Amino acid sequence: SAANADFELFRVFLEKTCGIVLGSNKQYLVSSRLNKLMEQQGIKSLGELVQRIQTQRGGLREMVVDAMTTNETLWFRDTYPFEVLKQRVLPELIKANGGQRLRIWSAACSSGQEPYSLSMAIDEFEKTNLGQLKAGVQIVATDLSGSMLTAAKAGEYDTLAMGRGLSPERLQRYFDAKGPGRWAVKPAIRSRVEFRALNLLDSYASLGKFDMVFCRNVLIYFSAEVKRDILLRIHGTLKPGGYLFLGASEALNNLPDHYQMVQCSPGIIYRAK
Amino acid sequence: DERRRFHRIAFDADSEILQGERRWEVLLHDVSLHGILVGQPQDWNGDPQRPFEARLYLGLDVLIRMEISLAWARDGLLGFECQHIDLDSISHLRRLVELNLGDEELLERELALLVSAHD
Ligand SMILES: Nc1nc2c(ncn2[C@@H]2O[C@@H]3COP(=O)(O)O[C@H]4[C@@H](O)[C@H](n5cnc6c(=O)[nH]c(N)nc65)O[C@@H]4COP(=O)(O)O[C@H]3[C@H]2O)c(=O)[nH]1
Ligand SMILES: Nc1nc2c(ncn2[C@@H]2O[C@@H]3COP(=O)(O)O[C@H]4[C@@H](O)[C@H](n5cnc6c(=O)[nH]c(N)nc65)O[C@@H]4COP(=O)(O)O[C@H]3[C@H]2O)c(=O)[nH]1
Repeated sequence: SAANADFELFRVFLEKTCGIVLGSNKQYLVSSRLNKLMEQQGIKSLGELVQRIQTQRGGLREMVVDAMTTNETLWFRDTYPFEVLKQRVLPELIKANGGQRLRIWSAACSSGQEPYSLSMAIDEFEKTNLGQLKAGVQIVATDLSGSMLTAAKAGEYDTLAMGRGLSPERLQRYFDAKGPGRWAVKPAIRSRVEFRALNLLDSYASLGKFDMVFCRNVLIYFSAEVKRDILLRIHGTLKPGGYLFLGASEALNNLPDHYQMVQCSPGIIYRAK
Repeated sequence: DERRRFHRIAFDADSEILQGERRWEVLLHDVSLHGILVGQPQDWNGDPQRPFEARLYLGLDVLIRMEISLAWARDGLLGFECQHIDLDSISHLRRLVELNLGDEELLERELALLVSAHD
């Protein structure tokens, strides 16, 4: 009774202040996205947050909008790309450099589901291929400094983030329960991922060279010209023969002398020429 | 000096303007956290007194949908101010602005101005 009314005031607040239209059956999404902010502010209920917002202000309204408009990332998004990674790409790159250190770039990693998905995939490949990766595989994940990047580094996720895309097998193998409704990636998964504050419009020179670059569902946020520049400069970080991953419904449709499209049965990847 | 609260980003995704039963394909010029600029279409029957709806088609997965009002028209251009926007659309729009601003302080300041627009 009382909790539902609070959600309705929050809904109204979003509409009357920012013009944001929430919609219904987003109560659970709201609670998830506001959770850390509320803990930091000592706010124990949605209703308490609403009253606190309109009276104190002082940057709190901006913090709620920041948290509320931060989009979630999915675990192992599209599934097939990580399978192509383990059963096609890793075996090829490994067979090509003698087991040297492989490096993977997860660009615009957001809250971290992608880099951690890659880490888990690497771990699964290694358990069946002991000794192939002599130097192991380094994962570098980048995004803008901010709330998302901070949460990703911590590697903890709530019920909503774990109840989709993550198998029961993977939940036990790679995560540790951290109180009610909260899980954290095990050290083994965490320590192969290095997070760096770096935006796609910043230079990539400090990142070094990669055998694989994951830049999925993010290029859509740039004009045609800016996208082409990003793709060109990404090419500069790739070792020749290295691969770029774009995401299920994105095509490159450009730069034929820099990138060769390749069909992987399920999927497409781009080899750096 | 600067009267613009939100930085306007050069952007050229496939775009539509809607009003009631009419739709126009428009050429997008720029986009911001709180509006857009588009080329005036050839069959512009638009009623500036009533609300419009814009749809920005960034990719197969991502659609930014917003209710807009015409703020000005000059030299074959149309300036629109964002009114109502659903949670999903404003999240994609914020991500676009974020990635293109590349500065957390600049983003924070724009979000602050979004909230205080109706103070
Ligand atoms: N009501 C309204 N009308 C708008 C708005 N933005 C553009 N217009 C109209 O479009 C014309 C072109 O603006 P511009 O191309 O950016 O070219 C502008 C712009 O480069 C610059 N400028 C003028 N005022 C400002 C400002 O307040 N802030 C910034 N950053 N630039 C300005 O001077 C040029 C000519 O200024 P305008 O004569 O005013 O001519 C402007 C104005 O008639 C808006 O947000 N609200
Ligand atoms: N991306 C994009 N967004 C647009 C455009 N035109 C309007 N908007 C959005 O609609 C809001 C209302 O602008 P306004 O009523 O004309 O009221 C404007 C206008 O009175 C004035 N102004 C700003 N720029 C100009 C300009 O270039 N020329 C003139 N004459 N006035 C301007 O400042 C006020 C507030 O500016 P904003 O904070 O930027 O807030 C603008 C902006 O968020 C556009 O062409 N592209």
